Amino acid sequence: DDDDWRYIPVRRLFDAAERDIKKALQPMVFEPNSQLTWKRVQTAIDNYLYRLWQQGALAGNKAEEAYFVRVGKGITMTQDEINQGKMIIQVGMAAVRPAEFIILKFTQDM
Amino acid sequence: VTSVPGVYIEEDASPAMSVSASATAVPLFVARFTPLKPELAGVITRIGSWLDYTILFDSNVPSSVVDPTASVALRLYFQNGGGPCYLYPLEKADDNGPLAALPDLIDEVGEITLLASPDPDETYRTAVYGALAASLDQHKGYFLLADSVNGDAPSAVGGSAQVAVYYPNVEVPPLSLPPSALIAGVYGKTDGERGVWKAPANVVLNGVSDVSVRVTNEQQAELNPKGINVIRHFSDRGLVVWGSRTQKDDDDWRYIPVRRLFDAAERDIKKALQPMVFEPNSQLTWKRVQTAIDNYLYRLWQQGALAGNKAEEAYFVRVGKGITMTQDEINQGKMIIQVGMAAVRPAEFIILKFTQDM
Amino acid sequence: TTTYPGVYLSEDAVSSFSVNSAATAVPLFAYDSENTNTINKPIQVFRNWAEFTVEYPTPLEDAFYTSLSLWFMHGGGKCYLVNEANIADAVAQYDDITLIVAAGTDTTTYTAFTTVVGQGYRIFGLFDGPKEKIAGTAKPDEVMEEYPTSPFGAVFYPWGTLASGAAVPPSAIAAASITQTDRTRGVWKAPANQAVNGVTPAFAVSDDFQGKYNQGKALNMIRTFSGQGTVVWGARTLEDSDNWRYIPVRRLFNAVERDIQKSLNKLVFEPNSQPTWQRVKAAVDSYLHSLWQQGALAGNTPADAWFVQVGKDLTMTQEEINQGKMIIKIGLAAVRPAEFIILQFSQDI
Amino acid sequence: TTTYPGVYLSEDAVSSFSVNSAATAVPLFAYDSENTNTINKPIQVFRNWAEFTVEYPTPLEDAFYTSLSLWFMHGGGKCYLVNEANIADAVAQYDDITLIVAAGTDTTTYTAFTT
Amino acid sequence: AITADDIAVQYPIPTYRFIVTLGDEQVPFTSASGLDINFDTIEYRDGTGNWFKMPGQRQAPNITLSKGVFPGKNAMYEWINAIQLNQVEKKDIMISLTNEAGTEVLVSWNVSNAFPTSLTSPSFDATSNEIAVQQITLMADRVTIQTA
Amino acid sequence: AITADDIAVQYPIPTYRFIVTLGDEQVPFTSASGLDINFDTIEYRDGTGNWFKMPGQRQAPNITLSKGVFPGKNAMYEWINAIQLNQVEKKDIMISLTNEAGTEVLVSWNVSNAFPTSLTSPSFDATSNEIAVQQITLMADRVTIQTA
Repeated sequence: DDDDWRYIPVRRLFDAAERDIKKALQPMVFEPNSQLTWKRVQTAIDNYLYRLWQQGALAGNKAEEAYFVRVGKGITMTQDEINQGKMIIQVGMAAVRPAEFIILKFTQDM
Repeated sequence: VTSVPGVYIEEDASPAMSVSASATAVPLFVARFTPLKPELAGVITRIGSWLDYTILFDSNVPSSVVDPTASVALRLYFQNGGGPCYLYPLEKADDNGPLAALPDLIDEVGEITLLASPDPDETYRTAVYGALAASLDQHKGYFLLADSVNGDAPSAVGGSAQVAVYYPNVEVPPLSLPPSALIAGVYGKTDGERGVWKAPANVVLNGVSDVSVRVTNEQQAELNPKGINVIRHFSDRGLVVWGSRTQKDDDDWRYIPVRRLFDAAERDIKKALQPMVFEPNSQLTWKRVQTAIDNYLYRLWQQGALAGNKAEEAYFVRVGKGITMTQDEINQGKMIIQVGMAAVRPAEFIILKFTQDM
Repeated sequence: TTTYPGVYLSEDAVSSFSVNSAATAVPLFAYDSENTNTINKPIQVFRNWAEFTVEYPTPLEDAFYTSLSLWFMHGGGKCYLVNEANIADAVAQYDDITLIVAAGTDTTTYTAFTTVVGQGYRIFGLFDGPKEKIAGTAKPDEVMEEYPTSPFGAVFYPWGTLASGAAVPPSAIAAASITQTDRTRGVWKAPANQAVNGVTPAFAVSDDFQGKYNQGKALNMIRTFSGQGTVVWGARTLEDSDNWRYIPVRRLFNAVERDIQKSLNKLVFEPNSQPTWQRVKAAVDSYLHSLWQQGALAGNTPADAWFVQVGKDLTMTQEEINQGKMIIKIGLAAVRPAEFIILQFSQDI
Repeated sequence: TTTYPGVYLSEDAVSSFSVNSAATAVPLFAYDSENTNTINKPIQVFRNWAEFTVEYPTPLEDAFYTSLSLWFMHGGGKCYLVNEANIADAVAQYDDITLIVAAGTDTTTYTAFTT
Repeated sequence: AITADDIAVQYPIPTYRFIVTLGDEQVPFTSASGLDINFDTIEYRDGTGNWFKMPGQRQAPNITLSKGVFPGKNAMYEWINAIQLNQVEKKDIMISLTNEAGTEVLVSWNVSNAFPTSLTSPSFDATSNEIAVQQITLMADRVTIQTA
Repeated sequence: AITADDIAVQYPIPTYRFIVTLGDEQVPFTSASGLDINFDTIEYRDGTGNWFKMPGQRQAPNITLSKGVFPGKNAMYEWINAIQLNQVEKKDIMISLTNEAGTEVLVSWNVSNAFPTSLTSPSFDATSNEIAVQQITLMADRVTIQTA
């Protein structure tokens, strides 16, 4: 009953985007955990989220209002987290909600 | 109450009203508006459309021989050309508390251009026109749309160039409204379609049917050499606003479109130079400010606003250290710019001079 | 918790801001001693945002938390939280603090700021104003009686109401236009027209309200505009004298007096004689020519901009050579902002 | 009067001429001694127009004022107003005067020019 | 004796010292060319011998700028990426020949409503000691020369 | 004193140090050019004088890469030989200006859906001391510049 996950197409858009990003980043597992790899992972997500926006999936008008991908060492991580062998990525999206109520409001005054 | 995801049907709706977009005619209607939620009782609220008025304010307000006319005056505003339309609900006239705090609340909102208080009471408007008279000569760019009572200026604003009076009360199917709510509409219609340099004086008033007093030529002949600006009735056209003079009898600021061209150009130059405040007061900055004014005045000339034929006859911008300033004035942190323009005046008299000799 | 070598998914809502700092803006977010929400460490260093939400993992609303959160989202490097009764101890101990920001704090930060200015640490304070609305019948000499009359501080009235609804102390909005100006235009340009994003003022200020608070103690309004939105609007300190008016020329002489102090301590234990007075005079002169070249001084020759003197009959005595004391007196001309743009129109060509 | 840090507007009608001088034309606008409109300084220097309308802020019509105003609008650098009985004192003292212009003046400027 | 205040009046101006005001900001550029004023030509001949030669209508200038690639934020990519089918922030270009201090204009070339039409990447070469230079080309409607 | 950590902030970047990420692999190249962002121009004139200048639609980039011939397996022949009338493995190109160690990106030029359109053989000459260099040209749809 939340405002975020109320509808089926908003929920299954996020489930399908997380599934296809996961299938794209598994070649980038056991790579050297360096800043060169973090940009190769950021671009692989940014190329995926751009071709969702240009086919109408994401609710934006600029492609900076539709999504964002963030990765770095000062941003989204700490140095103690690189040393234990993980990278942390913040991905956000903006979906569009369907029109399920249509009110007609007739009259005959003009 | 919508819960089923189908299509719902209602049968006694009212027709919606369209709103236009304008930046040179944003009025502040001071009338007896009745709010629904009482937090917006002594403040100024923005009413972007007629739909915003029906949610924030009570738009029915059933009468009791007195009749509420503040909601009727806004419907005639959006029928004649809408706008962002700021409102200030002011209930009774003699409360000198909120009227003393009125010119300080107008300056806090950035974008009021017209005033035009639409109220049928006579002593109500005199308290409003007297409270706003001190803010018209302070170079802030406001423009009052006053209303005559029996054919003369309301004397709170005698001969300032920021005031346009409009005499005949206009009747609606019959309650009589002061015409300032309609004329504030036709300014936004004229400026959007023709520009601020066009005289707003051939627009047919939508909505209304007839004026309260049918004004002849001979009484307009003693009124038009004042700024009275009679709403006339023509049989083929309807109700036409007829007159474009201000209260100032000077040769410079006689007409409304000459006055509001300079008020709109000073307002848009001011919005363009505020990024150049707290810059280093050097000769490099003075040329960046001169070009930003010269680019603005060129694109007024090439769309017909300025009366020139060469663009050196239309305008000039001057800034320097030997010119327009002294070294003691740079040291106290100011730059002084001389801007001039040349506007065109409308043709208001056509003499035909017939004959049959050839 | 990470177990298997695959790719993990989660939906815990987090945020993270990048770091785009400048070295000349290291503030001191002083907070009140009457506060139990803070960690009881009296002084602590926050090098970026991803370390600040480790100590404070849940979003608060208190005046020390909307001050730091509005700092890190405009760049901002390292910065300090100190109790209001310990700021004299921390200025004297970390040696790179260039600002004291009173994050919703008075009545003893105003006191202990005047402590460190007399000791001459070259600090610039950023204070607050009234939290509830100034009337208009206010008689401004009664409002700014509280504030110090030192040229190292400014006040900045209208409080903030950032997007979560919480209050931002306006020492943090004014310190957020100093991160983005020392990064971009330098320390000599006034911090005014820089837009600080993600905050809105609580109140509204008309032009005629700011005009009485401009001269005197200079209340330094925060105002929103269509275009450059919610900038700070006014760049004056707490003294209207003709050399220590204007916030930027004060911070331009803090950083000059400190970059020459850190470049010439590497010349101690040299003999206090005439070759040393030369390599002082060519080390100061090389620094200020890097500074004149990037548009920070006034005058269009280096003889127009600065001078320096150090020597035997110039600025010292033989009583002072023999006890060590080197005195290096510099004089330099800085630029001023164009504060008032008078447009005067006419009708004739 | 400037109070707040914004942008100011006014409509006081002013004029201002630029300076495009030459060094070989430094005149001496000699005026009559029978004149109370002038400032009682016997010799005074006017380096440009924006300094001349500080001493004389209102437009006159007298022969010393239509002479200087027609000077500065064609360039014109520094230039002098001297009484007609003092032009021999000012030529000998400022060393760069290259012209003596009788701005509606005779019967003693003709004398002291021959001096 | 030439007394260098006379050099600032009657000697010509070199082309290595210039400030580019790009909208409301100053951006350091390396090169700047193409700020021309070009007209077309109308011609008319009759059988008697009268040739009538007339200036046509002036066409659009194409201004090309070039600057180096710096490690921070790319301001010229952020202005050519904000194209949505018509919609571009037009800017006022000012290219002023300046003194050596950088504080006063000698002569300026103003450009009214410029928007980017191209942005070239640097040429990557492993055997070259050069600086990465982007080259943006602009299109406007008017070129104005102010002299002061 | 310039303190070389400040060189990594405010000095420009040269063009001799770059990593080319080609799909999911790194391939060493010698040259790389043509990563441009080009738009077309819409124009409209009426009789009153209004000229309307607008950006058109951006056209496709043509990226050319060149590397040497090595004795092992030719990875660029194996990607241009797998053309069946429409069907090509599109790849993501990343050309990043890198530090001297090769481990962190200064600024990158990204290329979305590239496929090969040409592959030139080296020029065989018996009187030349040169390296056999193949030159592949690519065609894509978008060029993106990420800076970090």
